[PDB]
Amino acid sequence: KKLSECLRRIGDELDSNMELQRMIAD
Amino acid sequence: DNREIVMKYIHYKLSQRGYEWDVVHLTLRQAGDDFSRRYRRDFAEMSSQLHLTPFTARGRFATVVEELFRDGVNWGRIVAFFEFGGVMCVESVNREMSPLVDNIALWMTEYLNRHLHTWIQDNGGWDAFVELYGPSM
Repeated sequence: KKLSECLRRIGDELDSNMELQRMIAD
Repeated sequence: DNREIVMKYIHYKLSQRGYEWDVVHLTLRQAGDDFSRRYRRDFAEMSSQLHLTPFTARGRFATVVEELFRDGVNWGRIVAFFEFGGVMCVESVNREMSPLVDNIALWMTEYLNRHLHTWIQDNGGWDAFVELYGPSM
């Protein structure tokens, strides 16, 4: 695997998760 | 300022493995551990993917960091940027290259003010992030 791709996937998964945790909190 | 953010995250990460070294901080300590969890879920600690040497680290760091934002920026990708740098500092110490830590932080600081500062402002700044992540703590 590639460290940068690993970082992106997780990086994105985390972005998605907080945009969602944010939607909820409204 | 952005350099302080880098300092406190590096200090924070280093502490997290028992190594000393001389709000946006708390939120950022949170997101990184959050990231940490998710990262260690599908893969093994990234210290294993890091092959470091004194005169190869800056380039390596650069290469990876550019492949990250190569096509866009989002806070997730930035917390990742943070985790990456810190993991390099922990690996450094562990590989008997403690001096580098100070360099890695500078590299980060520069990269932040040079290549991400625009997105940050354009996208709400740090308070924006502190507010997005708010509900995840």
